[PDB]
Amino acid sequence: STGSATTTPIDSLDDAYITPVQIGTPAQTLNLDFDTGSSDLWVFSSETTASEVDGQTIYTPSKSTTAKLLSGATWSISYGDGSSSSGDVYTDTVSVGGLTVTGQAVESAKKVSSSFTEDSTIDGLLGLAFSTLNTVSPTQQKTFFDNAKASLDSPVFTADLGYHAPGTYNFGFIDTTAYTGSITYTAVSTKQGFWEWTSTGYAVGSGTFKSTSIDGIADTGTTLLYLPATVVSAYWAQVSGAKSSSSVGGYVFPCSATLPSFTFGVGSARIVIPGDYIDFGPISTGSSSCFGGIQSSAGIGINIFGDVALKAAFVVFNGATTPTLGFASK
Repeated sequence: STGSATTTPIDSLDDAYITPVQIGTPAQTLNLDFDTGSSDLWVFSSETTASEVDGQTIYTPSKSTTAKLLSGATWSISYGDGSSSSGDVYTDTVSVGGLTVTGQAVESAKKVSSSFTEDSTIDGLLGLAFSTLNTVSPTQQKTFFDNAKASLDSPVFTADLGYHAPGTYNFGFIDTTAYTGSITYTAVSTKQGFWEWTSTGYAVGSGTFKSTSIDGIADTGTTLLYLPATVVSAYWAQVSGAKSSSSVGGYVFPCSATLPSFTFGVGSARIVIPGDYIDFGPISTGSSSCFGGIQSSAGIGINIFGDVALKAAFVVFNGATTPTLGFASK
């Protein structure tokens, strides 16, 4: 089997992307944030504290003939950005782009933090990291991909995120028309539960590529590119007027600037992020100062190849017995 679904930016900055997901019988369609950096499929629901719901579409398990309550099970997650959510657990039929998993754990939120409430466009998350990170207790549950894997034509999914435009998540096949050149594959460590890999280096604009190992995670659920302070300083030093602002929370630059590209290595291959992808707009409405899309990972504890990096590539998440990642230009 296969599936194919369009993913759409939530706003004009590509802050996140939402993908329609069918849950239950009859289908209830919710728009979920596909997150390769976490492993819980959780939704706003009829159980979510009413005051914490503000415009989201909710899952109502009592209206689904296929919903089952997982007796006594609970879940609770905290994300790197400080957001959180928690609740109880159902299993139900879940379909993405024509691909159906029966008995998928659908984690129903009783509580969500303010950042989720405040974002009316995101009805929940669909985790695509390794199931070892799933937070269900007492017994951890499997991700949508882990459940679908054995049925897929090939044990893979691909992320093809757009810049200021829709893109595509495919399950079970590689669309050979969706990228230019060849896909370069690279090793993955699953030891921390992430799609963790080692980039072979970077370049800033037209500068000569520096060969150096950069360990990080491929994370569709993180907006920006977070890299070591050395690398990030080298990038912003090439932007007139750029500086790190502790009050703003990162590197800012004059909105009138022409940003250089940023290149990262995948083996001997190279992915070039155009300068425009690194512009995240005025720091506040009407400001001439803009927020940068490449920021330091110091204090995160891990480097994160988030949407800024991933949307410059066609990315293969290969869930074979020994997982790998593939990257192609597009």
